[PDB]
Amino acid sequence: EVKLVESGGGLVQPGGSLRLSCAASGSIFSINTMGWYRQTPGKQRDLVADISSGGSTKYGDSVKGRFTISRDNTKNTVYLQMNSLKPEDTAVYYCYGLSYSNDDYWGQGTQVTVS
Amino acid sequence: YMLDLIQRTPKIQVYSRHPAENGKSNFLNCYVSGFHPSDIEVDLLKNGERIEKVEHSDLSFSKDWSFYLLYYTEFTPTEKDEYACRVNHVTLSQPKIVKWDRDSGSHSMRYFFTSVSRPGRGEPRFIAVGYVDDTQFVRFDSDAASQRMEPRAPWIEQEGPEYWDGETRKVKAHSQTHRVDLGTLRGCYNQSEAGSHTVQRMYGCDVGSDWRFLRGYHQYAYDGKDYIALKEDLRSWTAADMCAQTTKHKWEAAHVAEQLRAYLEGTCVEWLRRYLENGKETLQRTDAPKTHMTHTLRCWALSFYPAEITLTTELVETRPAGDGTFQKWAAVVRYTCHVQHEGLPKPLTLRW
Repeated sequence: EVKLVESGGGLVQPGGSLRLSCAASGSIFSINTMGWYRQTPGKQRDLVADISSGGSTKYGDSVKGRFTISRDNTKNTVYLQMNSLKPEDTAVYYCYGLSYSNDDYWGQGTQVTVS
Repeated sequence: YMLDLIQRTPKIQVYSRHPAENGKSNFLNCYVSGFHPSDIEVDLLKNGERIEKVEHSDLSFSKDWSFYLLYYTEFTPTEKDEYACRVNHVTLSQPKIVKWDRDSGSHSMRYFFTSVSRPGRGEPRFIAVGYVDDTQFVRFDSDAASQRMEPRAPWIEQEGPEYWDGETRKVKAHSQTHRVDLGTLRGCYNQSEAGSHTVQRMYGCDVGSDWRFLRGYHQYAYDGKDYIALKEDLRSWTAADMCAQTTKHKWEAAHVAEQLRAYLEGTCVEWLRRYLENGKETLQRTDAPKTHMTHTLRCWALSFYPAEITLTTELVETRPAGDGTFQKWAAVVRYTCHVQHEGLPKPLTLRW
């Protein structure tokens, strides 16, 4: 029912930075929390950062301090400012969102590589 | 009173402590169980948003070594609010969301110990819990502030400082032992210093309704698989592979099992009695299931202690209500439901 459009991925040198952006379609009252999980070398995807429409944020321990998530007051759009990137941050970053009925939607993902 | 010497995915249940009444304070529970290893991320969701102040029980595990945890929080559900629980785990491609579908006996003392290594992130994580029957009464967490053995039941708070000091000294000894073993088991299995590994210890004693010694246990596990254990006679060991045989021989040459037998047969029994007496208002009660039928045929049972119960298709694991009682149901697709519980006069029977 909801589509998530991702952008901002790519390649970057160690110590560099990248800004991811995710924009949700559908009704502006159909999505609450938005954020990013990232693929591990294994099977699972780990929490990176997400934010509620009211501004409440939560970060994964391994990116605390370096990564910052933000939201547009108007449109359902979030931004992930990734700073001081290391090779261990290389992964596919998946945007996600939660309906106000706790339904989860997931984007295609954006490969991020750090030399 | 303690001694003085593979991957499984979780099962998720979202439920309330009491039956939900719109506008009446209650408790929202997410019970994750049957998983391995212990790393797990559990969130409680309210209307597509993370609930801020969520607490959780101390890590413990079952006979098969699989862990279980209870995440819970106080809440007052209303008409519009919708709730759920999210769980992440190494066995999941993405976090699973489960929504809150609103619509005369023996005794035992058991201690559970779990150590998990954190390569290049400090000491291993160490958690220890103590049980009498199905009531936890002590705990220890290396990451916690006190660095002490802490009470988790009223009847143990009576104990003075000589008790709590000795318990704190004994648990830290259990911690050091696991730390050493973690590096050792790494060596004997030729694993790298970069991976995370788990060591689990369980021991305790059983007594009949006459408080006389029945059985004793002492088991050890590496990464969720059996490593070494004491036999039922408490005089010999069971090694699980060519690596645990080396330990078995070092322990039979130092007669370790003899010091274990003494505790499991004497000291463990002695303090189990002292606890049973001191907490008789709690431990020696039996609460009977508040039971009725749900129609799919589903048999329900609430607010019963202890957790031992039999319903006789889908059978969901018994779950803590969070107030000391437990819950359970069973389902099947001229039918009867049979309820054998250790607090019911005689077995009950239920049909539509």
